[PDB]
Amino acid sequence: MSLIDPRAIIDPSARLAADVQVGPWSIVGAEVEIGEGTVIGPHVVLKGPTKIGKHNRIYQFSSVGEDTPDLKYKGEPTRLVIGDHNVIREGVTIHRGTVQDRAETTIGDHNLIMAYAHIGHDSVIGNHCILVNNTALAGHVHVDDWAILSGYTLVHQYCRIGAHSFSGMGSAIGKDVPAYVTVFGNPAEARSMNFEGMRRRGFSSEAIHALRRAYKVVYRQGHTVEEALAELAESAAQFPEVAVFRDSIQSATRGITR
Amino acid sequence: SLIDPRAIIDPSARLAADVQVGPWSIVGAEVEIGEGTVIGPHVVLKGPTKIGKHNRIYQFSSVGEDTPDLKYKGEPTRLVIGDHNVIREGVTIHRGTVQDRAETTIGDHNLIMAYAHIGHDSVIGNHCILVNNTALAGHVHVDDWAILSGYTLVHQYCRIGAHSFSGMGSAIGKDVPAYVTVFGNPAEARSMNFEGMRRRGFSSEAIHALRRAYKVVYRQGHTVEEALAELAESAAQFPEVAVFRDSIQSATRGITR
Amino acid sequence: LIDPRAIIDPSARLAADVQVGPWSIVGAEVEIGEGTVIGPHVVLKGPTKIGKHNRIYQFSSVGEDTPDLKYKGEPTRLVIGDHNVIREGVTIHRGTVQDRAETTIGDHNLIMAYAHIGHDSVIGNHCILVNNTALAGHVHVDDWAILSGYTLVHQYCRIGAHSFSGMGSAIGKDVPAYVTVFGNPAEARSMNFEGMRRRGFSSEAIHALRRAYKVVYRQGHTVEEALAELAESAAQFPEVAVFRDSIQSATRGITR
Ligand SMILES: O=C(O)CCC(=O)c1cccc2ccccc12
Ligand SMILES: O=C(O)CCC(=O)c1cccc2ccccc12
Ligand SMILES: O=C(O)CCC(=O)c1cccc2ccccc12
Ligand SMILES: O=C(O)CCC(=O)c1cccc2ccccc12
Repeated sequence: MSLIDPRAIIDPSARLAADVQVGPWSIVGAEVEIGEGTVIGPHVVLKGPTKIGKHNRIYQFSSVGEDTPDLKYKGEPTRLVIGDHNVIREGVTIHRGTVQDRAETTIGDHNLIMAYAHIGHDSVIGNHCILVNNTALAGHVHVDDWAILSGYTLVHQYCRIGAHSFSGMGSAIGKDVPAYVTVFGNPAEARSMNFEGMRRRGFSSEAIHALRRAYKVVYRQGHTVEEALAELAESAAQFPEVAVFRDSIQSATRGITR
Repeated sequence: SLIDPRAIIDPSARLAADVQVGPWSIVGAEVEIGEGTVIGPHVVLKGPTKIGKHNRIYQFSSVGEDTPDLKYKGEPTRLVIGDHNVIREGVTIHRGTVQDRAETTIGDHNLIMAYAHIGHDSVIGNHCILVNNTALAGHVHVDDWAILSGYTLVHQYCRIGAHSFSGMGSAIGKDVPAYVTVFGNPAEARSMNFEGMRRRGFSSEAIHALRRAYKVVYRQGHTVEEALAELAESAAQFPEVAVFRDSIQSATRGITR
Repeated sequence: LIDPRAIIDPSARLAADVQVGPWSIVGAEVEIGEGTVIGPHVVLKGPTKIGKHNRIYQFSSVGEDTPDLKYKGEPTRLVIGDHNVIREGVTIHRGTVQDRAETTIGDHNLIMAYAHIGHDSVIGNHCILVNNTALAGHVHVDDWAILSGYTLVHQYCRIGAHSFSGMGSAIGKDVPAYVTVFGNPAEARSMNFEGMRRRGFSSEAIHALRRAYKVVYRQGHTVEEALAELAESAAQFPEVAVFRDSIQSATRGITR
């Protein structure tokens, strides 16, 4: 399934794999590597150094592997790494790393990035995440697996979005969102847990109840987070699902969304 | 000539004789374009899609793409746009899903401003304005003359009533009755669009009957069941109040309060 | 320098070393100054002047007509100065005859991806408009202002020198010089001291502006009493005169 439209500009240092497609008026820039079966639409701008894995799909008007704009981050080389089976919709902007942080922006596998979403310098996205239309990761954002950020979710620099978490549309996130937690509003506020997400992805009823207890332990009982960690220790040893919640509290860099 | 020679026209596309297409635009398989329509440069049209007459579609617009929505599995769904519409810079419009009616529908005399998004299965009527970055998530019904201010977000299945108004940055999760003004995240009911009613030449008598109708729904501690009973009389007298009352009766997600 | 896949209207006015990328349009009555790089997939429309050492990124539409129902095809203008960065998919509309028939941008401005500069807006120098910031129309942004991501500004609002909006701010009244605003609707929080240090303000000016803020926001004064009370400090510190003038010139009212 290989088709390179001759109206595309492929840099001589660019590398295409088996069954790669590139649509008309797209740019595949110097030091861009595209893996097996990846389909690039028309009017795409790819810049490097960038590595894209297998069976990805990048839509028109997207700018993937651009430099972060503030000419105060003005160092090179900086990397973008994209895994496999990712969908990047119309007009998505993805920026490479900065030498004054990770020197890399990282995206894993099976992610859906919907139209006009922004992924800022040095962000890390895991696997099976959904960033709905116009979601903006300001920079240095960590989104763990199965997270869903609803349309127009803004995320401040350095925030961690926990596994299976959920933001409502127009949420503005200024602190870490623990794993499984649902946040709404500007500024973002914890509501409940993504119980629906746990169910759809086959979480045991015991796991789900231990996470309902785990939520109370952290949010409702007036405990210091050290007190909360010690309280969760046992349920965390029983339930890998609770340990994921505990780990997100523990590693929270400047507080949790309350 | 009127079709730029740097444009890609699929052989299966049907274009009325005076249609213009700018350079580096794509008119995909099973795209129909009616008389007097101008497609600018850098436009992607995908089908199956019917665009009517005297429309204008600006650079960087994606009209007729598949929804990324997980429940779409490549079914042969449709997009219909009527006549006299303006689609500005970078607008996205997605085709329908078979789970609903298999069609995204836009009417006539609509102004859809830059980076607006019209989600799978949405229905827009006539003379609507979607300001910059308005996003209809999917299955959204926007009735005639509705104005959605910039960065207005609309949840799946919401109904936006005729002559309604949203303030900028409004996040709508519940239905907006006809005539109602909503503001904020989450959206809150403030009043009725009296400025829009006067702009359209409504009668003093119809405006007054709608002023009183708002009070009955929103300011008398009535349940909606009770409010609907109380509106029956004035709804029987005034078509404008019938439209308001019908929008509440048809408000499946509940009404914005 | 001019990619042969670009379209340059004959009536365009490109200076010696201007670069235009592939599949970009430099339309009629579009002037571009020395050292300016037009990226690929850019649309320029005129009447428009673009100064020197500018960078305009892909999928930008610079100089389009406002879709505003009050515009009607008149030959309104867009003027951009020097050393500006206009990022991916930015929209800049030309003016209307209802105001000064001109949209204006000064020097050293950073306008990030999908930002919108509506008809008749006036941006000064060394401003940052972060991603998806929107100036609805007739918005004045004075020098060194920072508007964070998805800041929305209602028509006619003035954004004062060194002011700061937090992400998702929705501004419906003027923001005085130096003031930090957040939320929808925007509310005043504090002053932009990081901005004052970035400018090498003396601690004396920074202390005077710290005082000036309290006099306006924290001492239950009316604007007029605040303006009267600020005359001493304003006559002494130009920095405070900037604060004071920005409140004096807000006949709409100030973000509270
Ligand atoms: O069809 C898509 O939208 C994805 C791949 C693509 O853009 C493409 C690849 C090769 C040749 C083409 C000729 C015309 C239009 C698109 C293409
Ligand atoms: O279900 C929820 O809570 C929000 C739904 C939502 O954010 C969404 C979904 C799909 C496409 C969209 C496009 C634009 C804006 C929002 C969306
Ligand atoms: O709080 C912070 O750290 C971010 C401040 C902000 O709004 C921002 C800054 C830089 C790039 C961005 C891209 C998209 C959205 C927001 C931003
Ligand atoms: O807020 C006002 O002053 C007008 C209402 C509005 O939302 C608007 C109007 C025109 C262009 C716009 C561009 C971007 C965002 C908002 C607008």
